[PDB]
Amino acid sequence: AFRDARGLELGVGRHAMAPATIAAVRGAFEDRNYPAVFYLLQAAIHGSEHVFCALARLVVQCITSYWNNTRCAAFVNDYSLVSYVVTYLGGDLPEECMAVYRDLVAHVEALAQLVDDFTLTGPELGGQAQAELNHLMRDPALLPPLVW
Amino acid sequence: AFRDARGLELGVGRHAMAPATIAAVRGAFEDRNYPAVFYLLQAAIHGSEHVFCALARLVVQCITSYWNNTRCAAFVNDYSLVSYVVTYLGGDLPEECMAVYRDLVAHVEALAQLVDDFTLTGPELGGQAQAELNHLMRDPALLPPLVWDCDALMRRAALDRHRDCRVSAGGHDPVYAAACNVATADFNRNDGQLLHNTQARAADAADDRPHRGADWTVHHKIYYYVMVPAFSRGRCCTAGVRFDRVYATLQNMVVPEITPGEDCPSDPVTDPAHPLHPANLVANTVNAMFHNGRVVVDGPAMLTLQVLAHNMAERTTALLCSAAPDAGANTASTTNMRIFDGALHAGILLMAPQHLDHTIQNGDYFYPLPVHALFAGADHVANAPNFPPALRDLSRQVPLVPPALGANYFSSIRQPVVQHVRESAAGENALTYALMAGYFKI
Amino acid sequence: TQARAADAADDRPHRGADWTVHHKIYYYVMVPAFSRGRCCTAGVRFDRV
Amino acid sequence: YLGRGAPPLLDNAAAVYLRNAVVAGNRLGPAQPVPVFGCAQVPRRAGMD
Amino acid sequence: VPQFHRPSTVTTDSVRALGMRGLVLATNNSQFIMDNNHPHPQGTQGAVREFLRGQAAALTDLGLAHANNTFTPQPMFAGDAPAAWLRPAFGLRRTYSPFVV
Amino acid sequence: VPQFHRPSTVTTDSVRALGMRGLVLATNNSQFIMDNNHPHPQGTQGAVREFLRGQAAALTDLGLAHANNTFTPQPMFAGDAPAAWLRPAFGLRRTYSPFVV
Amino acid sequence: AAPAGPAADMQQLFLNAWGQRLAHGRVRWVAEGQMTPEQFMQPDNANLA
Repeated sequence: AFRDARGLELGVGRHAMAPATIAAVRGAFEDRNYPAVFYLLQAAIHGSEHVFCALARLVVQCITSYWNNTRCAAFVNDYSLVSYVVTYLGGDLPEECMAVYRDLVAHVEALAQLVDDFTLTGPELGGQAQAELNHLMRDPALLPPLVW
Repeated sequence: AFRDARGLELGVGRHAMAPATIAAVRGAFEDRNYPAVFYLLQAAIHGSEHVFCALARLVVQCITSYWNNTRCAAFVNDYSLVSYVVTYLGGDLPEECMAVYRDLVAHVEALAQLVDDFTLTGPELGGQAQAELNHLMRDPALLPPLVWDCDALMRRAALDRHRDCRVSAGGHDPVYAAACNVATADFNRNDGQLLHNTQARAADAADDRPHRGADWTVHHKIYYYVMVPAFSRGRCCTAGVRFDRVYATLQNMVVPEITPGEDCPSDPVTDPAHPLHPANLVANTVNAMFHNGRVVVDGPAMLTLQVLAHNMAERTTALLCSAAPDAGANTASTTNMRIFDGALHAGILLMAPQHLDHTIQNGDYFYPLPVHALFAGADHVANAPNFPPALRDLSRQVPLVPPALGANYFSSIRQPVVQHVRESAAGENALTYALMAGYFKI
Repeated sequence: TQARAADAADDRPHRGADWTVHHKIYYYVMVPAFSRGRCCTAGVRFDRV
Repeated sequence: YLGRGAPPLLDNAAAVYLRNAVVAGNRLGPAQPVPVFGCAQVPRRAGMD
Repeated sequence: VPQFHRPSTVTTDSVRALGMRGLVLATNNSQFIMDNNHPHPQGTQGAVREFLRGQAAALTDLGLAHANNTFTPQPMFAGDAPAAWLRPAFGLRRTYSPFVV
Repeated sequence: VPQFHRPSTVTTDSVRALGMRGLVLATNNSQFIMDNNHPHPQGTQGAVREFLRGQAAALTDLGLAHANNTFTPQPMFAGDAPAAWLRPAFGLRRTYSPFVV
Repeated sequence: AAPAGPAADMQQLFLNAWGQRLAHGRVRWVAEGQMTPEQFMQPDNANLA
């Protein structure tokens, strides 16, 4: 209960997330029988430029079918694919589904600038930034759990 | 919060922007998969009436294709382009898409009536009327950050001598040119030649009189320095445009000849004679460029692009300008100190950072330039090659404006206006009043 | 993950240091919030895929 | 920082960066940095309320 | 005949004699190693200038290939009309669809 | 001729000579008792490696069976164009429907 | 600075001139922006004078 007040302490209006997206994404992780073709795809793209731009029409026809299906976002488990769908796949997808992907990537970028408002500018410390000695998620000491 | 309450002090109800029409504008500065075709036109029209009213069948088919996609406005970049769609494009856009454009021109004019409330009437001072000496945005000592003309310069050159008027142009004094041509252009000239291309018609060709009168510069100033930082929340800077390849793209055309017993191709998918049909999609064509951004254009509308031969232009030039404090504040204590303002000429403001599209190299079109501390890209300044690796630590924290366009102790808007944008909690309808009550002079 | 086949880099990492900051904040903050635990990672047998 | 007993951290780039940013311009911070054996001094306030 | 790997070859009459249907295809089928043995008389400066001047003449010929399909264009603005003292001048807000069967 | 109950039989040229229409059907009509009398020279390690190398060559032949139906593919990204000094390089965002009647 | 040369290569010529000078100390006016209005009154800044 104390940490949620701290979670509300930054929810003054730095960024909000739409409730239509949340009920779609909460479904998508709770989707039983999420079709295992997508799991087979996520191995096959590698999160790579050369594969995703080549297989771009298949990703559209899968998601548009899945958007006419259960009304949840697709490929939610991989961040790499989501940023690729935002930056490459244009007006093919119906944009009630696209507004979900807008409220994910912009939500991630708003999280990153929480740190920079809480750091004092100036000199490096050997050999890293002093904006980097505060937030663990910026350190290269960590790795992402799934690295392609 | 004190400034945001001040914005609510003028938020009695002079004018309000509709809340359903705000989200179309915020999405426009949030756009990824934002097609660079629109950016190419924003360099192509230049704000010329002759070019705009010629490309009207393209732009209406561009906006309708975009408004049916995003529920977000198009051509939000150039304010000259915004008002032209409001005035000289009628109701041939849909019923809802026009109402977004109705608000913005109303909201800019709504800010203009703040000044005439807060200025007392009375005689002039040497050498300008004293209803202008309160709000900095009406003074010609400022310049808009992106000026397509020499109108703001010529309103400035009439000002008296003992307040300084020196405006440098690439290390030269400005020289004008009426119009350019295909055989005239000569892009890489270094001299003080500037351009005046945007006219109503070619029969005018004037040099020393400004086109449309002095309030037209005020509407541009109110848009870029009040409206734009409120919506964009920092995040947007300007860019110089390589006119080498922008014209070299757009004149690539593939339109097949039509059987005389056949009608006009309308459907973009099933028609083989369609220009955006996949049989006519060849790399580095403009038919390839539209399909990159999901834009549906009719066949014979494509041949209207030939007007871009006549009204052409050249390089984005950096313009320092120098004025030392406006009248009524000139004292023997304060003569020597100057106020420098940066302003690009014929430039494009980038409305969103774009990195992950490797379908366009960084620097094929646009040379990004941070004019003012308001306009500094936190992303696309850092990732424009060549960038030193030790700076992308520090590039996010402070802006990287070069003092070839003015520094943050000399420029007329200092730094802490920019930080007030990022710490805003009152919403868009209160900030636009809040900045205007900041820009009044002391 | 290369923008074209002509790069083939080893000593050059691909896209800059902000890209790894985006991934970490997604998997460790966003992902456990939505799914309420309940996820796992899986070593994928690329043989049959 | 008057205490002198506890060991500092390793990097003198970082260990001095705190000591400048805590002492300056604190009221109780030492004026001249602490002597090797003796008691450090607190600067004389110009007036007392 | 233009040779796009040689900058001294490109002239306006060489570009204009090639059709815009085949102009793009000729560029897409050349080699991408620039020969420095054939310099343009203005270098890479005027060669880009020379190439732009060839395309603009070709597209006017492309409009003449569709001139049977398009209507005659009217002046866009006012101020340009022969009978101006008894009748005011109009411009056409070009929003229609020019097409001739 | 491949015999999928014998791991030493599968080669790339044996898989490629069988069509992908009949490749799946040949696997679905074999027995499922593996004969250990015929070991592959790399065992089950290289036999899976050998089987994957046969399918990829067959699907390129499957695209050649539909090569009359598909358009010529353009480069996906920028940075690959012959006339790169007078014209910028594009990529095609492959979203269209390649089909030839 | 006065605008020297063409502006098509202005900023790339800029950062190579100032690559050292940006990172030697802290920029004054930015760090005041993150000051609490009571912290700014304190002698922590030493830029009140």
